[PDB]
Amino acid sequence: SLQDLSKQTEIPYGTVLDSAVYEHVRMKGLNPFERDSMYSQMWRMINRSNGSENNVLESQAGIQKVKYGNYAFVWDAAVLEYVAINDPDCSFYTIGNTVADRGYGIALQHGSPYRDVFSQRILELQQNGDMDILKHKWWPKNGQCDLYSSVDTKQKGGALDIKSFAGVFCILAAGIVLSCFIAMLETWWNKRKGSR
Amino acid sequence: SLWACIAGTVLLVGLLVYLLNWLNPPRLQMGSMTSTTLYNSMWFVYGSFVQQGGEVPYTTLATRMMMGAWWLFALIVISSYTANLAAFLTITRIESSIQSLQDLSKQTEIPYGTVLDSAVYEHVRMKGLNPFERDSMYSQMWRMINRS
Amino acid sequence: QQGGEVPYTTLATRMMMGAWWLFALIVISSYTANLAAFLTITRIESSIQ
Amino acid sequence: NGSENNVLESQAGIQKVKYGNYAFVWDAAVLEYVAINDPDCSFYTIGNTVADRGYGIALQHGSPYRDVFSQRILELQQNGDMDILKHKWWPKNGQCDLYSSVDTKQKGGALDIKSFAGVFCILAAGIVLSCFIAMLETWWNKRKGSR
Amino acid sequence: FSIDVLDALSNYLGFNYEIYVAPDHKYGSPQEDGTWNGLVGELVFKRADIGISALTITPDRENVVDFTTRYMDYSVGVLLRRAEKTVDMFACLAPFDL
Repeated sequence: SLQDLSKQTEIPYGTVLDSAVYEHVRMKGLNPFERDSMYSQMWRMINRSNGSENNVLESQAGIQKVKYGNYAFVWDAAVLEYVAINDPDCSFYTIGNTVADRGYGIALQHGSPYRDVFSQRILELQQNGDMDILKHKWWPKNGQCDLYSSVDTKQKGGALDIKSFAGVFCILAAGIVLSCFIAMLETWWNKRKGSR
Repeated sequence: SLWACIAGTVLLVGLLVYLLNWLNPPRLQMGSMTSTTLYNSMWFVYGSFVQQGGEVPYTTLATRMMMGAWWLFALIVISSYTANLAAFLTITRIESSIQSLQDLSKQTEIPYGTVLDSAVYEHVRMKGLNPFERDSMYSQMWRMINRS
Repeated sequence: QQGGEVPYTTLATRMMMGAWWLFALIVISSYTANLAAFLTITRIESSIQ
Repeated sequence: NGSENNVLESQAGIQKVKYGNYAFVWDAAVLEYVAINDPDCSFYTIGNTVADRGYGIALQHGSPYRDVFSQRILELQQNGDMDILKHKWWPKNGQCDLYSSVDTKQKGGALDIKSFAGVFCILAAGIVLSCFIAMLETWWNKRKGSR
Repeated sequence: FSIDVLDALSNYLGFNYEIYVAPDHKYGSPQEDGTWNGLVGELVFKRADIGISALTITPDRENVVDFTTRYMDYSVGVLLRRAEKTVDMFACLAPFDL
């Protein structure tokens, strides 16, 4: 999730400088009247050496450093899902968080008259359900792989299973096969020796 | 299943060794203290398995090759058993403490639930079922709470 | 394990000895694995700072 | 006076790092291309994030043509064509990992002829001693030739 | 997705448009002199008429440009590399190199 990550120290993490995420974490971290105690921990990792040590200039360098390096990238989950789903190796996984209030918008020039005209049609598209058809268009539940490939642990119990060391029985089978062959060779020779 | 299959293999391999010895009888005295009956055959195979039956009298190349493979098998099995029991007992101790809903929703050995027709039940219904909560947590609680 | 040949043929005894050997093997393996566990539980501590 | 550690040339850096006990401090954008295209995958790299600096074309002082370039560069960036040129030389495709200070694959735990090698010493020593003793006892019996 | 939504508006209201990428490639922040770099900067100097992307609403941005109703909700997340821990026929033989 996120609550543990603030506590481990074997994998460093960071984010894009002067994003909104960086200012959000700087806001939560310093605030002594925060009720949580995760946010004020994370800042002590990100800010190492005035933040110059664990931050990337732009998102793609983040994703690269995650794929090759030893690093964890903090960014909009609604983006990272598409990357996780569309990696041809399916070699990433990703975890979200529940947040509300804030959301994506369209910025108009200050005082520009169109503000209500766009809001009208946005409300219409919400009523039609088109706004959900588009999300099903761009965030389908399957692609090159499945995000639920990132999890399953309900089928583990520590006990070994018949298939789980099947390679061993191959040794006994090879023993049987070679012993049969050697017995055939002995029979073939004895059929000519005519004697023990 | 496996702990039975292993024992069942012994009941086969002894008779296989008996048949192989019958197809290739020795030049030595049959039925001697170098015994050749099925009972003895299997007893020997078994003794060798548990590493302490002692000697083996047979001298054909085929039976020696079979015995070599059986000895190897034995070694592997025992070693594995030990190595695994170690792991089990080790992880046994360190087992966190559990203090999160994520724990309760990952395990299933302890069933969990609440009073029906209640704000908590409606809350978990409304949140879990909803197929747009980034489908990561939740729904796992509802899956158990809505059983039967 | 360092015992030699068990000398006697009676089925009444043999399929008791065939249990005694199992008991032996089990207890030995158990002890070994337990010691291993014991030591692996140590060597890992650090904590309280 | 800096004469003890520095070098005159980037090649003199790279080669000295490749073969000496040495480290080299240079532009990350060059070290990317040096690192990724090494067929040995022998290097790795680390970086420090410094904000708001860049590369630039330079001209004779006061030369009037400065502004024509500085406008044209914006048209090249805006449209969407200065990105293809960078994705051509830098498509960020480091097949082998050169960001780790360690290796992300050497963790199998399986023992190998190197790490196990010491155990073979005892067998060799025993073979040597046993042959030596056998030959000495053969010479000892040569004195009488009889049994 | 935002091109889809903008076309679902254009076809309804007849907008013609052309699109160009902000040169600085950053959404932007206030600077020390109070001017805005990045995509918000283009809207402050009136170089472009509308901005459209993953541009999260925040009070310090909303103070200088006007936002529509929000069309999708925000959320922070993390990307991490997959681990190993697998089982195979060779696991019987793994203690020694092949």
